[PDB]
Amino acid sequence: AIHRIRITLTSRNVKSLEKVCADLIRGAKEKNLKVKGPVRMPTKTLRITTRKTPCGEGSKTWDRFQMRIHKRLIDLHSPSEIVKQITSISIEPGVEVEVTIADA
Amino acid sequence: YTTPKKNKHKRKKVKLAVLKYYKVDENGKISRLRRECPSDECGAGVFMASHFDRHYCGKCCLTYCFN
Amino acid sequence: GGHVAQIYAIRQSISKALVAYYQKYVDEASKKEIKDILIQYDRTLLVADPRRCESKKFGGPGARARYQKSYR
Amino acid sequence: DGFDSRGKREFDRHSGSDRSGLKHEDKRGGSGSHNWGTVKDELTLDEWKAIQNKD
Amino acid sequence: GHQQLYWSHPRKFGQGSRSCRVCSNRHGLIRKYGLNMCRQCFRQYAKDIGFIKLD
Amino acid sequence: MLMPKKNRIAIYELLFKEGVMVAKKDVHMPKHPELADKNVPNLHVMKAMQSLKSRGYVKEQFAWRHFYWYLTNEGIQYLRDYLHLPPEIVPATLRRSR
Amino acid sequence: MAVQISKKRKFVADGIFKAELNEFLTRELAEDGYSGVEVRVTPTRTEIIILATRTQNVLGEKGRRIRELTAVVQKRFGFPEGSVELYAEKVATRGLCAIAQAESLRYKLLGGLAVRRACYGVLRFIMESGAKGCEVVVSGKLRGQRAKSMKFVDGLMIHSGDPVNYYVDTA
RNA sequence: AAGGGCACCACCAGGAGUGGAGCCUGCGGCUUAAUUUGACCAACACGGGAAACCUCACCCGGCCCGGACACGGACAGGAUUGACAGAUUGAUAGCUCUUUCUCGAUUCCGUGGGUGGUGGUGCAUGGCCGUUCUUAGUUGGUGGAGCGAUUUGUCUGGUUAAUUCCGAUAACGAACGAGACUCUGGCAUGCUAACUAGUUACGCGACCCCCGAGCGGUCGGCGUCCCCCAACUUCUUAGAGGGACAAGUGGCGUUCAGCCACCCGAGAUUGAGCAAUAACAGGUCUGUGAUGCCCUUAGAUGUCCGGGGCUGCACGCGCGCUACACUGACUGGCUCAGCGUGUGCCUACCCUACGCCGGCAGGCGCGGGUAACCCGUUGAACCCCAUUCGUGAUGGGGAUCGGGGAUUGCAAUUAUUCCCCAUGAACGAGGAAUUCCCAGUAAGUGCGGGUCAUAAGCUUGCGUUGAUUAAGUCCCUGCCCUUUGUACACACCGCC
Ligand SMILES: [Mg+2]
Ligand SMILES: [Mg+2]
Ligand SMILES: [Mg+2]
Repeated sequence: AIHRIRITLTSRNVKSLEKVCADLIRGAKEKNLKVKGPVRMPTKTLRITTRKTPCGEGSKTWDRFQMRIHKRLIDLHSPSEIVKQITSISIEPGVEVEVTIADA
Repeated sequence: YTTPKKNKHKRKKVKLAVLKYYKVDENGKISRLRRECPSDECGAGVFMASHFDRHYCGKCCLTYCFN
Repeated sequence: GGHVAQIYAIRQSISKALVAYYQKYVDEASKKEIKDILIQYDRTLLVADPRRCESKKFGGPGARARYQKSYR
Repeated sequence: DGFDSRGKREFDRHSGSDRSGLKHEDKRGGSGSHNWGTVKDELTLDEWKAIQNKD
Repeated sequence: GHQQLYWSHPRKFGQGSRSCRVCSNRHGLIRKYGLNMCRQCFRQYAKDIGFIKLD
Repeated sequence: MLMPKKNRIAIYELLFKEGVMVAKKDVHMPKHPELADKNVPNLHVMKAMQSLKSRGYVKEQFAWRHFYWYLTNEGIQYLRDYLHLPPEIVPATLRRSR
Repeated sequence: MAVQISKKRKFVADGIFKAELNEFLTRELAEDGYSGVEVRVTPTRTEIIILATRTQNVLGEKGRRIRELTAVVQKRFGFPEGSVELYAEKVATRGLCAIAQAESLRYKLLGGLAVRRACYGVLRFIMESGAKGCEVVVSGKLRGQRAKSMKFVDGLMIHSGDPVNYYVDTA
């Protein structure tokens, strides 16, 4: 054996992250691995507000830069071993994974 | 400008002649008229300098003074 | 929220809970004749207030106020 | 005398340069190389160490 | 001078211990999220990092 | 520049192992991240590489805060006759597996 | 964990690495028709793709420059040996890359071609390759103190709103 | 010059104010060895500029070459490199002097030639940014007027936030900008789900109960993915979708564009981001291994180190903070947030729970957190409820100053910051003038981010409480358009 695995996915764009979640669970459903629905962690918004001008002169304008980090969690809980079963990741650029055993 | 001090004079090395600070006798008998700095890194190759009151190796092989 | 906001969230949720309870379990003929009393008194009892806030802008203390300027 | 006490020009449209003014005057009507055009232009050591120190 | 005063003044903190990872400047430095980049150093490379302007 | 010979040969043989050399623009860094155990600081590295650039044995590129010197063919044979190698040994960037 | 870094600092670090790698390759392969870089990172190894209009110059004789560039980025970013690989790929529709077209314009201007002659030549090339519109602006001083700006436009050009992000290529 | 139109950086009607007072800060001036410097609506809490050192560019001093490379010298009989001691120096800089060693081709000297510079020029430039201007303006094709440059299109008029549309019509069909678009807020008891979010139900508990309440009440008590040992997504999170279009009704209108009122509805005008043709000799060479030219380059305008300065005070001005009080202050109790940060390439600096000591600022152990897992149910302030004060420069105010104690830092004096005890100054609502503003807005009120070893009276956001007046006008101030005049066209900073 009994094993349980968790795959976390981090990305900056929603469309890619949703695609890699979708085909990961789709492959596992066909593979009769029990899958817990992809839970969406709250999005991290890294906000940096600088000043537009490179000098001191101007009318005091500020530029708000924004960065969004989206996080997902997918749990695979099959009665038998899992790591030897599923060995493909099928990732597109901009998506970072981190495999973790459910004990941690 | 108009600096109050005159231009500082940099040290000019003496450009000494050959060392020759060791002598032989009776057709050749080595006698060191200087000291050897006894640090292991220094070795016996280098000779500890002799001053009017202290002995200091050419490397940092310590310094011994006789009072 | 704050004290006032929690108060309005209380009175709104209380008036909503039993009117939805009546709709679920008894006839809505009774629901309609208690709902018309609620809306005729205060519509905020059954309809949330949409206004929340407004973002602050980079030229003044708040959303719309601007910093004092001088000419001389 | 064209500046204030601070040092700013009291006539910013009076060019202080004899070579150039407010307008850009094109040299020779935009001809010559390195110039704005004109209408005419419009139309291994590690193993070596090993064998060295093996003996 | 020699090896005991050329870099003797401590720089484990303060504005002199950090500089622009792009142009070595020591003013208007952004340290948030470990950026270690200028105000102007950053506005040039902001899109390459991924800091998009949404609002 | 007052590089001791053990430092100079260490830099040159590293540059022969790979024709490239990356060094941050920092005179005050006590040790180069590579060849740190040779105890030659980053200052001696940069001044050594600027002399080769002036002589034309190496070509220099500069990113944000890092040099990226690349060994040239004019500097290939100079490094041969300086470190005394026959014309059989080539840098890893010049030849790999062939 | 403790030896790891928070995801907020990790993603910022990835953007910093991409920006510096872009800038270094801009300063290195500019005359080689450098266009852009797409990096695909998997935990086993990182792949860096150099999109350029001329692969046979980005890679040297017998591929010497590729292994030269891989080695010089291993030493900079501290990559494990063999954990980063660089590919050179020729970009289709070279006339639709603003970076490449602006590079070609600088090459002409350094050669001494007239500004009108060079800019009209590149506008014809962009429209020939197929584009709704294009616009080049050359600003600065030539043969005189006073600076000037020349603007060469043709076709459709939008300036405002979100569609500018995915419809306009700028250099 | 005339005529239209628009705008809370214009007014009207008002709200809070500023200017009046003390202080923090930025300019000017004075003084200085230096008090570095840029900038004068669109400069003056701006250069993310809250400077002890660094920063630093300024002043006073003292080291270093980190002057590549080429040529010629001198040189293993020494080109040269460092140095213990004493003086000398601020210095434990062999910086120099007495002193003898050490280093070994790496250097040194000379001639050419580099190189670096927060040195100058933003009126030599790039890029970026600001403003005109977020106003609504701007330009092709074909056709018409014309010999041309050009013009019509792009307009009398109605309408709109908008040359936004409708209508007249030598124009028809378009393009940019506006709009559209992206993000955000507001509704989904509809969908997909969640031990890093929970909620109901149930099982044990802990207490109040007993008048008996008994499927009684409370529990942020423990549990039911401790995977066999409940279900579900309402609350929370985030994806896909829906939803609002002047849609329906009534009235006005060329009965067109549209406008007003009402119903149902979460919403019948949520805020931003982006933003044209061009101009401003607008600001930046002190952001840059952006950069031309000029200056300097070994007694340096390079670079390092030490100290000082950027704070210095007869005065003037700008942004602000705190107040003048009882609509209050003090004391105590009760009691509710949301943005959002968090342990480091260099890089040394994290958020802190819990216990122990002190009154405090603090100190010491034990952990947790690289994070919806820990801080943290962020027990925030205001507010609410009780006490005292009583119109008095008073228990308002907390400037100024003395003494003491901590914290960071190598370094705290010209006080870094904080804490305790002392003094208690003006200020009794502020002239002429002048700023910002239309709904979760102003205003009161705290909290995060940046700056940061120490740091907020600044700024950037967030939440809490939460209004008065108005649905208009060209009167003031400006801006735009049309007509008009022109000897201007570098375009009134003109010409003469
Ligand atoms: Mg728009
Ligand atoms: Mg007191
Ligand atoms: Mg006339």
